[PDB]
Amino acid sequence: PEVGELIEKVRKAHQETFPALCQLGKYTTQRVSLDIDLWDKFSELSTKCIIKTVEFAKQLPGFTTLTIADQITLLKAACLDILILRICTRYTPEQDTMTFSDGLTLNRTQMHNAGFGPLTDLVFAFANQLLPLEMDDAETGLLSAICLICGDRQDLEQPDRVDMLQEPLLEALKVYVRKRRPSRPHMFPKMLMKITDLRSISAKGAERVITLKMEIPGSMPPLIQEMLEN
Amino acid sequence: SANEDMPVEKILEAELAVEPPNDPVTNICQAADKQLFTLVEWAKRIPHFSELPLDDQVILLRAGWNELLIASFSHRSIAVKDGILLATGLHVHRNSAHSAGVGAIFDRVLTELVSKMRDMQMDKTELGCLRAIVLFNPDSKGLSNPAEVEALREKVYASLEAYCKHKYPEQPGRFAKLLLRLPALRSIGLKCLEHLFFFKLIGDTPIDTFLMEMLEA
Ligand SMILES: CC1(C)CC[C@H](c2cnc3ccccc3c2)c2cc(C(=O)Nc3ccc(C(=O)O)cc3)ccc21
Ligand SMILES: CCCCCCCC/C=C\CCCCCCCC(=O)O
Repeated sequence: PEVGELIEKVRKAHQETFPALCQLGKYTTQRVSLDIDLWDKFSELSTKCIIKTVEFAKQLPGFTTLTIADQITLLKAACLDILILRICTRYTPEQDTMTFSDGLTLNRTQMHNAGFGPLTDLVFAFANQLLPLEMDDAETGLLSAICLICGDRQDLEQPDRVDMLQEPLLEALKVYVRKRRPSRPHMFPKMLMKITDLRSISAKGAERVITLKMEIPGSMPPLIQEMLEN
Repeated sequence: SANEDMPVEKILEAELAVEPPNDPVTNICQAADKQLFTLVEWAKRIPHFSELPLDDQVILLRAGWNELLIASFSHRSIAVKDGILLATGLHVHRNSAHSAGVGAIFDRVLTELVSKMRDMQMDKTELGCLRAIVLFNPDSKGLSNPAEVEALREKVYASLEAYCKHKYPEQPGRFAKLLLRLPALRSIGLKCLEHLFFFKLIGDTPIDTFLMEMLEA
């Protein structure tokens, strides 16, 4: 019904701002502290993905109808959550690799040296833990949207209102996930509670980021605010 | 038959069982020691927890003790206005938390935990299930058979959602709304572990060793 429209909008929003692993032409290039060259390619894709994540957000029904400040607050806080979740749906367990939105495919050691560093095994374990879920575009998109429209975030001007935007998303995931997996409805809470593991990783991820803004001079300039200022 | 695998009623039995020098750090430490002395009593009354191997019992408890206590004193603080009701009965307020160096955690507990449980009127049964979900955490490292543990956790998912459909049919998305406290609970629980060096819980006794002696008791 009207939920299928929401599912289709969120799937389309995800598909346009993030192509699937299977439809993506791959290309390629020991553990060290940081490979500055991989970091440049990694940081250059992470920037593009941020922009695409903002595009994805503006495509979500009623996101842009928030206060432009709350919009900034939400994107600024779910930022890494979505990046980490997105790259983890590009994991290939045969090769133990991850594929970026331009086709770039790095293995575990390259992901490590690209900037993952001490967080490498956390992220890769999380990606493995996603494989049994067999998530598709709609489910990945919904989980992202649920992660973005979060009324828990502080400095929200209309926190109750974000909570209202999140509700139809939680319903959509519930029915969509369980329709595709009719004999095992536990997959829905199992998929939501991945957000819990995602926050943990992202939290340590924010540790990693400040370390790199200093060890790599002039890295990660702030850019969600101003793009969303326009 | 979801509620028969993981009985709601037996879970609330576990909650209702272990339900309860003056300065901030002392007040927090002594409130922690109290609830720590009775987790093993709580977990034992959780359906099928005791049927797990004893080394797995230790692991699950050492893995979620902080996050089980935070969940519990957050829901207890719904009564207090702009403060925390410790298990010892004391009211702790912002300044007192700043004195203890945990003002930011205090604020997050209030907005992300107490207020949310207050606004959605989370009852003690749902809190118990949420804590049971925290207890049956299959990622707990070193666990002998995690498949049994998240089979148990998924039984709590089944029971809790069944209970929510029953007691609150007009709120279909309420099961999810409850679960969304678990990321906040984890987020806050992580920050608290950063302050353990300042809060000597028990005679600096290893949390690990403490629970085991409670279990083999
Ligand atoms: C481990 C950690 C925290 C290190 C910092 C880094 C990051 C984050 N934000 C940036 C913003 C701008 C420039 C570089 C950045 C690097 C970051 C980013 C990610 C991530 O998924 N990035 C990422 C995700 C998807 C794509 C793509 O689809 O093409 C590209 C990059 C994962 C972990 C980390
Ligand atoms: C009032 C904010 C509380 C923040 C405490 C941070 C201290 C970190 C160390 C140990 C975590 C113990 C948390 C307190 C347990 C209280 C138990 C209770 O009263 O039910």
